[PDB]
Amino acid sequence: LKTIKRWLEEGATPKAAIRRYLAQEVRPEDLGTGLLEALLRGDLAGAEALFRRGLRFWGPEGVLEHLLLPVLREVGEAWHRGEIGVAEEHLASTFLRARLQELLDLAGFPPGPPVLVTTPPGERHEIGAMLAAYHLRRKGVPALYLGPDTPLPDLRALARRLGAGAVVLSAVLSEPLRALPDGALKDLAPRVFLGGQGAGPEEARRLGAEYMEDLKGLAEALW
Amino acid sequence: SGVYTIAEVEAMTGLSAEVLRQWERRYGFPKPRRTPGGHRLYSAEDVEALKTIKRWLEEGATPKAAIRRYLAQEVRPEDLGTGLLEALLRGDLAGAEALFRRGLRFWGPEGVLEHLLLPVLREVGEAWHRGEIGVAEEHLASTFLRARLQELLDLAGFPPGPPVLVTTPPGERHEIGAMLAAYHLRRKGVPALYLGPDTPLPDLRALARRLGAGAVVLSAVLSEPLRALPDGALKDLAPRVFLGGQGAGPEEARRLGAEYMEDLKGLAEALWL
Amino acid sequence: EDVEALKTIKRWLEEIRRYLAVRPEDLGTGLLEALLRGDLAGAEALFRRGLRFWGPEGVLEHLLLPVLREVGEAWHRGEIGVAEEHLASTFLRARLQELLDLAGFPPGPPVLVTTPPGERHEIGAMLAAYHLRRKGVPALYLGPDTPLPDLRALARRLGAGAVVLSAVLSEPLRALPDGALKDLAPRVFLGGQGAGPEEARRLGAEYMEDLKGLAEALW
Amino acid sequence: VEALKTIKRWPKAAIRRYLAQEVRPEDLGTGLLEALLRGDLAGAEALFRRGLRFWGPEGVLEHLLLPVLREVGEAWHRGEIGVAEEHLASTFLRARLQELLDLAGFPPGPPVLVTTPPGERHEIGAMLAAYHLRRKGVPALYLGPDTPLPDLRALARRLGAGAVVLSAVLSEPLRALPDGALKDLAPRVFLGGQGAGPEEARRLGAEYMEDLKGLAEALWL
Ligand code: B12
Ligand code: B12
Ligand code: B12
Ligand code: B12
Ligand SMILES: C[C@H]1O[C@@H](n2cnc3c(N)ncnc32)[C@H](O)[C@@H]1O
Ligand SMILES: C[C@H]1O[C@@H](n2cnc3c(N)ncnc32)[C@H](O)[C@@H]1O
Ligand SMILES: C[C@H]1O[C@@H](n2cnc3c(N)ncnc32)[C@H](O)[C@@H]1O
Ligand SMILES: C[C@H]1O[C@@H](n2cnc3c(N)ncnc32)[C@H](O)[C@@H]1O
Repeated sequence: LKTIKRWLEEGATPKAAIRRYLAQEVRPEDLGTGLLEALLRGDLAGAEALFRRGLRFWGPEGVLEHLLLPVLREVGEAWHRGEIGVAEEHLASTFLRARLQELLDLAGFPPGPPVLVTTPPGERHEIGAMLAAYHLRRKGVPALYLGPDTPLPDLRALARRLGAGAVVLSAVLSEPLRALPDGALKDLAPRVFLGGQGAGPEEARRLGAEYMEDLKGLAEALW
Repeated sequence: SGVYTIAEVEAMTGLSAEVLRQWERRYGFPKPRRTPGGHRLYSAEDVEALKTIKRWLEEGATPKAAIRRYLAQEVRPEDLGTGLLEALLRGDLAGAEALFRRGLRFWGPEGVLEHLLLPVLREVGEAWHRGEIGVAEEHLASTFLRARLQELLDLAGFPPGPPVLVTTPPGERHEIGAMLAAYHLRRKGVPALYLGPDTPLPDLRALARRLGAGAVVLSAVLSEPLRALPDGALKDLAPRVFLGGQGAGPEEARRLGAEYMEDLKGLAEALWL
Repeated sequence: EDVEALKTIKRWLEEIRRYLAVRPEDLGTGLLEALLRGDLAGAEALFRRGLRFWGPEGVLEHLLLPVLREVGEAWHRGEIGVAEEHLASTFLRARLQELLDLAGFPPGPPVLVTTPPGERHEIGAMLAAYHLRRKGVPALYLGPDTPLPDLRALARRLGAGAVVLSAVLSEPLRALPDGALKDLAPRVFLGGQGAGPEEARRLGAEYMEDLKGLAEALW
Repeated sequence: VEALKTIKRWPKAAIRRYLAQEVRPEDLGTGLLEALLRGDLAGAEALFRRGLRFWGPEGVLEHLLLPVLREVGEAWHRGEIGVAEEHLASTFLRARLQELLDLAGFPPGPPVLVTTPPGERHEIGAMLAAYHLRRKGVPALYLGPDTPLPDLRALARRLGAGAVVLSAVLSEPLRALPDGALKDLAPRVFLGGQGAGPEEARRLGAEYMEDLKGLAEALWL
């Protein structure tokens, strides 16, 4: 309303002033909060609209790192502090996953020997794996995202049968990795990659997988 | 079923006899039958085909390409289910999507669910249980089909007004039945807010209060998570509480204090009125 | 169709929010009608709606292409002016550029995509680039109207494995000397409404009928 | 110290992340161009995003997009780079501007048709104008370049467009137009760009606008 008065003082007409203020889009720095606030009140439309802005503004990889991830992290912290309930997190996570799934389907899927992407048994956090899949696809790697929580014998069978060149695992929790016997990941695929918040160099060496710090290097390692 | 002479076809289609003769020789179409009278006769489906082909030519297609297109054999609707299953099982996302696209085009949104998405999901479960396929295979199929359902979900409207929370009982990780419920409700103009699976009842009641949710819908694929709940556990989740799914039943729903719904079609009528 | 709307609401009543919350067969028309009245908002929504139903490639074949042809025909018939077509083309081109940017761009020796000199229809080239991108080929779309000496230089310097040309008009191809496309790149691909096998053989490029075969061709 | 204070504000992984966060703004221009010229779309995209995050939407245009374009022009003119190279850079940079354009709002109400005079194929300045208008709440309809004046005049009539804006990068297409050719395109007709000038605009019966900042104000009031 202060801005509107400012525009009126500049010689603008009230009709023009009101229309301009309403037609005003949300500042990029505010996209994170806006997207979070939109989800918490069940405004899926506004949320989808806001994510789309960030996509155009930051780009595909950019909006994940600058919007999708920060919102999820804040959702996690708010829950741990007890500031939001589980249903709220569910709402945001399910949504943000749908967006990531769209981006994934829009990326190319090259032919040739696939790279199986998933999370270790007991890991139900799947978005980190989708990030891995998406970055690989964006770089021309036929990343086949299976979904999360795949038994090692079943994972090994698929990689053999499809002749997969590699397997990539995302560990958000460290407990499922620690619950695995030594060398559990060794013969999953010709190359085995382990990364994620719950992963580290020492634990990967124990399980017989190659540790990857960031997603950028994951692509270079494969190509 | 020959009914027209090449002279007659030239008059109807506007294509010269030389051209029609040439395309037959060069591309194998059209093929008029030869009568005992010796005349070579084109069918009514040859004329309409050539009218269509000619339109494609005017749009810039080459005769070879147009004819190849008209003739091109697509996958039969009855084989779409099998084809989609086989496509997923070899890690052919491209083929799998093309097949789902075709089925969606052929059956429509609700149609493709009953004729393709649901049958394939059911079959994947049976295949795993018989040891025919592994968990990784099933994971792949479910993730794919969930993405398709999410598209349809997003393609349906999201009406304003007090939402209807859709989720699964605590301990239930099968979410497609819930997405499916949300989808049917959106198609009928009801703002179904799908939360994802496995939601604690207190948190569920809290959100329903805060958003002023008019109703809550639960999908129970397994019966064990329902059995783990005390009598009347679902009573005060929302002003109205709905329970459905293979793991749900009228008796069990009555015990938990929820309204039981057999089919998704009837779920809409309960909410819409 | 505001009157027909009130009729539909009454039918449900005999048994408003439902009515406010589009059939796929009508997406083509709706998208065109929106553009023709300058409703970019409505247009963008309908394309995205079309996108989610047909998929990336599908919405191009079932929505982008039919609309453009109708725009082209309407222009010829005198139904619409050049200004209308301009609006529609710019919009649809923007959508394809989005899809193009949204698909991956793999590393390794690029494939240069453009049109022959004098060819200013660029969307077909974007279509070719896009299909290659979707199948994991590093398609570098340059834009239209690239002089052959310049195109050849870029391909040499970047070590491009191939060059792809889209010809919508056949005249700019005819204006080229025999074998003009021979030494552009290790492989040279020619396709489009204005291209044909004979003209391609003459210019020394490999003729490609459909975009599907173009991806297969590079492997 | 101010750098070190910022670095502290931003354990093993953190040091690599915090330190590699800084990048000289002045070097963004060259880096973006070099990225394009070797066909590195990934790097080019990354560099543009970095600059877009640093300077903002309006900022990245003046400090990155426009300077690069001009340099591409200079590089070609000196024989340094080929036409194919320039083509590549422009298409990329157009995509970015097109993104920024659609990112800005499209307000309701009578549109403003934006294009170039017939024979003008440089279109970025025209997009730029559409961008600047939209950001100030004016419903700028960008048509694309090279629009016949009668057709332009017809569309403006049908949509009840309040104004027409023309971007002239070359002066020849303006010189090729008859007196008063731009007079009745729309209730208001605006001509600007490196190929435009006050006297020439005056001849064609259009209002001359020096810069894009003032173009919005003319319409906003
Ligand atoms: C959504 C969510 C859930 C959802 C999952 C939804 C789904 N289907 O994915 C549900 C509700 C199922 C859930 C459950 C639980 N979760 Co939870 N959840 C989250 C939340 C909010 C976001 C999850 C997410 O995907 N975020 C995005 C993640 C993946 O990003 P990121 O790890 O930073 O990833 C980066 C890098 O690691 C890289 N990366 C990822 N994968 C890979 C792979 C490779 C190869 C490479 C190179 C890099 C790489 O990509 C990113 C680049 O920046 C997080 C909060 C948080 N801090 O992340 C909590 C969080 C992870 N969850 C947590 C907890 C406690 C749980 C539960 C135990 C809760 C409970 N008591 O039931 C269960 C565990 C179930 C299980 N076994 O998985 C804690 C973990 C605490 C800990 N000790 O580590 C968190 C941190 C919340 C908190 N603040 O306390 N959760
Ligand atoms: C995919 C899948 C999974 C995925 C889930 C993916 C996901 N995120 O949703 C994963 C891998 C996680 C999984 C795990 C498990 N699953 Co499972 N899974 C399936 C599968 C193949 C389909 C799941 C699905 O959503 N299908 C769609 C279903 C719901 O369709 P439908 O039955 O025809 O349902 C209709 C109606 O019920 C209606 N409906 C559903 N919800 C609602 C709600 C309302 C209100 C209304 C009105 C109607 C309605 O919708 C349909 C309309 O026609 C099913 C097989 C099957 N037939 O369902 C097995 C199945 C359900 N799972 C099974 C099992 C055994 C398990 C596991 C215990 C396996 C294990 N040992 O680890 C775990 C349990 C996890 C848990 N805690 O919940 C068994 C169930 C055994 C039983 N009869 O008790 C099945 C039947 C497989 C089998 N044949 O053995 N599973
Ligand atoms: C938009 C448009 C323009 C815009 C272009 C904007 C832009 N930046 O692209 C502008 C305004 C520049 C324009 C100008 C002209 N155009 Co015009 N234009 C059109 C329009 C409406 C659509 C063009 C389009 O994008 N089509 C979509 C493309 C993708 O279709 P397609 O080429 O058939 O592509 C398919 C296949 O060929 C394949 N393909 C394409 N490239 C490749 C490459 C490979 C390797 C492979 C395998 C396959 C492949 O991809 C598609 C798959 O379905 C068409 C109408 C129409 N019917 O196409 C007229 C049309 C093409 N134009 C036409 C004309 C006459 C002109 C002008 C001469 C008008 C004039 N007098 O100035 C000028 C010529 C400019 C020049 N010198 O090149 C005529 C051409 C007729 C002819 N051949 O003589 C058409 C058909 C209009 C009409 N008469 O109805 N045009
Ligand atoms: C990219 C490009 C092209 C591309 C255009 C792609 C496209 N789709 O738009 C193509 C390949 C088509 C091209 C062709 C040609 N071009 Co050229 N091109 C350029 C380049 C590198 C950038 C053009 C651009 O978009 N600039 C960005 C604009 C925004 O910058 P600006 O003009 O300074 O604009 C500012 C102000 O004027 C204001 N402004 C602009 N519009 C408006 C409107 C209003 C109302 C207002 C208030 C303000 C305003 O906005 C900006 C604010 O800073 C320039 C280099 C340069 N120095 O500009 C050469 C340049 C413009 N081109 C040039 C030439 C020679 C040509 C060709 C003749 C080459 C040829 N032989 O074919 C043709 C002409 C085609 C035609 N009929 O128009 C010369 C012009 C020389 C001259 N004689 O004046 C330049 C200057 C290059 C050079 N240094 O030699 N070109
Ligand atoms: C990591 C995420 O796990 C979710 N979370 C915590 N407890 C439960 C539960 N009982 N059921 C389901 N999800 C739960 C929270 O929403 C948190 O954000
Ligand atoms: C019902 C579905 O449960 C999946 N399933 C079976 N065992 C496991 C497991 N250990 N972890 C995750 N999913 C499993 C199978 O893929 C089956 O299809
Ligand atoms: C192929 C498209 O080219 C456009 N078109 C036709 N004539 C001209 C011209 N003189 N200048 C610019 N564009 C033109 C029309 O809008 C047609 O649909
Ligand atoms: C102003 C811009 O025009 C481009 N340019 C110069 N000559 C041609 C041509 N024959 N065809 C296409 N573009 C050309 C150059 O790439 C220059 O940068």
